[PDB]
Amino acid sequence: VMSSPALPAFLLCSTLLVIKMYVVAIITGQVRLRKKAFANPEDALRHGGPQYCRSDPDVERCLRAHRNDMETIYPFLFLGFVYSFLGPNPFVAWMHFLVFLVGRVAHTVAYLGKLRAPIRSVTYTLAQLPCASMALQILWEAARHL
Amino acid sequence: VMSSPALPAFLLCSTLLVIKMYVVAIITGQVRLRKKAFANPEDALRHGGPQYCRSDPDVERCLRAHRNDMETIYPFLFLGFVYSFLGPNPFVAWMHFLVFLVGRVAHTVAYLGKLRAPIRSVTYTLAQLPCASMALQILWEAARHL
Amino acid sequence: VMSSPALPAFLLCSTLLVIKMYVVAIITGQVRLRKKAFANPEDALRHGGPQYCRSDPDVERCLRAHRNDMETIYPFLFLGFVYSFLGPNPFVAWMHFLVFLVGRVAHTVAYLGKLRAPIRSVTYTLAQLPCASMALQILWEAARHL
Ligand SMILES: Fc1cccc(Cl)c1-c1nc(Br)c(-c2ccc(C#Cc3ccc(C(F)(F)F)cc3)nc2)[nH]1
Ligand SMILES: Fc1cccc(Cl)c1-c1nc(Br)c(-c2ccc(C#Cc3ccc(C(F)(F)F)cc3)nc2)[nH]1
Ligand SMILES: Fc1cccc(Cl)c1-c1nc(Br)c(-c2ccc(C#Cc3ccc(C(F)(F)F)cc3)nc2)[nH]1
Ligand SMILES: CCCCCCCCO[C@@H]1O[C@H](CO)[C@@H](O)[C@H](O)[C@H]1O
Ligand SMILES: CCCCCCCCO[C@@H]1O[C@H](CO)[C@@H](O)[C@H](O)[C@H]1O
Ligand SMILES: CCCCCCCCO[C@@H]1O[C@H](CO)[C@@H](O)[C@H](O)[C@H]1O
Ligand SMILES: CCCCCCCCO[C@@H]1O[C@H](CO)[C@@H](O)[C@H](O)[C@H]1O
Ligand SMILES: CCCCCCCCO[C@@H]1O[C@H](CO)[C@@H](O)[C@H](O)[C@H]1O
Ligand SMILES: CCCCCCCCO[C@@H]1O[C@H](CO)[C@@H](O)[C@H](O)[C@H]1O
Ligand SMILES: N[C@@H](CCC(=O)N[C@@H](CS)C(=O)NCC(=O)O)C(=O)O
Ligand SMILES: N[C@@H](CCC(=O)N[C@@H](CS)C(=O)NCC(=O)O)C(=O)O
Ligand SMILES: N[C@@H](CCC(=O)N[C@@H](CS)C(=O)NCC(=O)O)C(=O)O
Repeated sequence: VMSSPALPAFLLCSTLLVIKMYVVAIITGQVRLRKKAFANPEDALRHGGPQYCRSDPDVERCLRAHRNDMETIYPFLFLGFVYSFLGPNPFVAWMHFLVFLVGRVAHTVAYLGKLRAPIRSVTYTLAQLPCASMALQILWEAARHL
Repeated sequence: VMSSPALPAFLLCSTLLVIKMYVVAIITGQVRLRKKAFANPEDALRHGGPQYCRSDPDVERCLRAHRNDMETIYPFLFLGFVYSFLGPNPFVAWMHFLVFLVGRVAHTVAYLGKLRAPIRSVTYTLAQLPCASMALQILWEAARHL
Repeated sequence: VMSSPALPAFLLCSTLLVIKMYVVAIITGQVRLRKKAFANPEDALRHGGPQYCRSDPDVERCLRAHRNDMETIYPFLFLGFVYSFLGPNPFVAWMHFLVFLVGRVAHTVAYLGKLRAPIRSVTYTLAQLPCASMALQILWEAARHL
């Protein structure tokens, strides 16, 4: 973990976000059980009958939050890892990772909590900023080593 | 690949799981063709007419299996890679990777094979256990190097 | 970035593809706004009323393109990174990465541009070829170091 000064901070933030995604998955299952809304007939028959194989708006919302996480957190896992080895200023790197972590946690809260628009959208944009920044820096480093 | 004793086992299991995901993608395409159920009008017109731009329960099932793979296998690719470099006991590491591999292969079999509930759900939980374990260990390593 | 001769080319192609995914996300948002088709009631109420919480075929198409990217580009991020450290011929490695990059950019153009079938499908197959190749090579390297 000491292979570069920014790496521990990256690994802390990334792993917290992976755990946060696992939390969303758990919540999704709990909502399916509570609302009796299952995607598979075999699940529905286990949990009350075939009429419970149905969509539910809260379940769909959970799925959207989880999908948005996959669209954003997964690229961060790649970009942040690579960026950690490019010798960025440690404090600047810390700020990139912290902005992403705070933005993404806020995003899930805003999504699952049904907060008014554009609160969720703002948190999405906020978290994308450090990702865009890291992507550009990686582009320059890669291009210049060709 | 010899940069840490656990790494070869990790790379074997991870790559098999990526290949397994590719298999799911291939199956999905085959089901679309067999059931004549396409997501795009251009595809439908190529394969029999506009009435074949339609949903199908078997196609939707394939998509759910593939999505669940992305929700679980992708985090494993990150966590298992990092975990491999934290000097875990080689046999303990092997068991983490093997439980994930077996659990995930079983999950796809249970999903696509339409096995009774909660067989699929149990395999999901089983495979998440080593991921949770690795995530916590990474958290501790990262936090302590801050 | 100089830890292996193929790594800079990999990092260039991967980061361009991550940026390309961000472009798809931006396009998706623009289409939602233009077509007034939102997934969340809170979004719809901010942007004209509850009747705009609705599906739209162009939005759904954008989501499919983005999902297919996650199904293919994310595994490439893993496979290409590992493959870069296995000492492949630099030119051969370059060709693997370039075929994937060109295939995937073409895929998004074919998908969002609604090009006739099977143009999109061909680009998908084309880009999967270097991924399959890298996966097999990693399997052999991992297996032989067990
Ligand atoms: F585009 C959409 C498609 C579908 C559904 C919705 Cl709800 C929308 C949507 N409506 C609005 Br109004 C926004 C919006 C509004 C504002 C910002 C920012 C921002 C931002 C500005 C500055 C910073 C900072 F602090 F870094 F400088 C951060 C975020 N993002 C997004 N998005
Ligand atoms: F929650 C849901 C939401 C939607 C649809 C469904 Cl079908 C469900 C659902 N119904 C049941 Br009953 C389960 C369930 C039941 C059991 C276990 C375990 C487990 C487990 C226990 C011990 C181990 C071991 F071996 F490591 F100790 C492994 C797995 N997981 C899940 N899930
Ligand atoms: F299977 C489907 C399911 C759902 C919807 C659709 Cl639209 C389809 C589908 N219909 C056709 Br016809 C194809 C198709 C046709 C051709 C190739 C290739 C290829 C290929 C061959 C050689 C190379 C090369 F250059 F490397 F040698 C590359 C790609 N892929 C796919 N796919
Ligand atoms: C990491 C996971 C974060 C979970 C945050 C969940 C926030 C839920 O918050 C709740 O949401 C409800 C709407 O769903 C509202 O009715 C409640 O007022 C609100 O407290
Ligand atoms: C909303 C889209 C705006 C793009 C986000 C701004 C990203 C800024 O990113 C910056 O780019 C500079 C030039 O490449 C680099 O020198 C900096 O290191 C980098 O932080
Ligand atoms: C890695 C990919 C694993 C593919 C496992 C496919 C298991 C399919 O198995 C089949 O499923 C059918 C229901 O779909 C059942 O009707 C059949 O009895 C069963 O044999
Ligand atoms: C279903 C949710 C239960 C969580 C899964 C159990 C994970 C146990 O994981 C364990 O955690 C310990 C304390 O952090 C560590 O010392 C061990 O190395 C680790 O294996
Ligand atoms: C990286 C992102 C690539 C974006 C490529 C967008 C291609 C859009 O291309 C447009 O598509 C329309 C159908 O949607 C057609 O009607 C137009 O003829 C075509 O120019
Ligand atoms: C459409 C499915 C066809 C599979 C794609 C072909 C992948 C070829 O991949 C090749 O495999 C050889 C044997 O493992 C290796 O020696 C080569 O290094 C590798 O490039
Ligand atoms: N797949 C996204 C692409 C754009 C995006 O990520 N938008 C942000 C800001 S509005 C978001 O929070 N989307 C909600 C979601 O993905 O469900 C979508 O459909 O909205
Ligand atoms: N996205 C998941 C979140 C929870 C989850 O992954 N559940 C496991 C155990 S029930 C599963 O196999 N889900 C089936 C699926 O994702 O389609 C869901 O909708 O179920
Ligand atoms: N999830 C895919 C699995 C197979 C696949 O990726 N097919 C390619 C070639 S036809 C594709 O472009 N799919 C379009 C899509 O994923 O929406 C699907 O439903 O089609």
